[PDB]
Amino acid sequence: MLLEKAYRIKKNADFQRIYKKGHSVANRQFVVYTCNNKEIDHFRLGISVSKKLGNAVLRNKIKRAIRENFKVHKSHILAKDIIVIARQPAKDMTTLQIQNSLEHVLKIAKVFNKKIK
Repeated sequence: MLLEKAYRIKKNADFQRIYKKGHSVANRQFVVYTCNNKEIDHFRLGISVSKKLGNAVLRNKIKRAIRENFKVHKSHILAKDIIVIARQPAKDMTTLQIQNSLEHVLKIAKVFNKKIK
C-alpha cells in the first residue's frame, strides 16, 4: 500500500498544470511551482532548470542537491503539485547551497506540513 509516480512529473500537462494556475514563488535563485494547496494525493515532484545557468554540471548540482533533499523531504512533502526550477544565477550555488535553497523557496512553496528545523 504505497504510492507510485503519481507524485512525479514526466508529462507536459503535469508540468503545464502548475504553470497554468499554479502558485509559483522564488527565493533568490530558486523557484518552486505548486498547485492546489492540498487537492491531490501525490506531490507531483518535478525538476526544471534554465538554459542560461551554465554547463550541465550546473544544471545537475541544482538537480542532484535537489534529488538529495526531496529524498529526505520525500516524507515531508504533501500532495499539492511541487516543483523546483532553477532561476539562472543558481549556478553559482553548490550541493550545499542548492540544498539551502529549498530551505526557503520550498519553505515558501508550502510543500511542507510544517517544515522541520
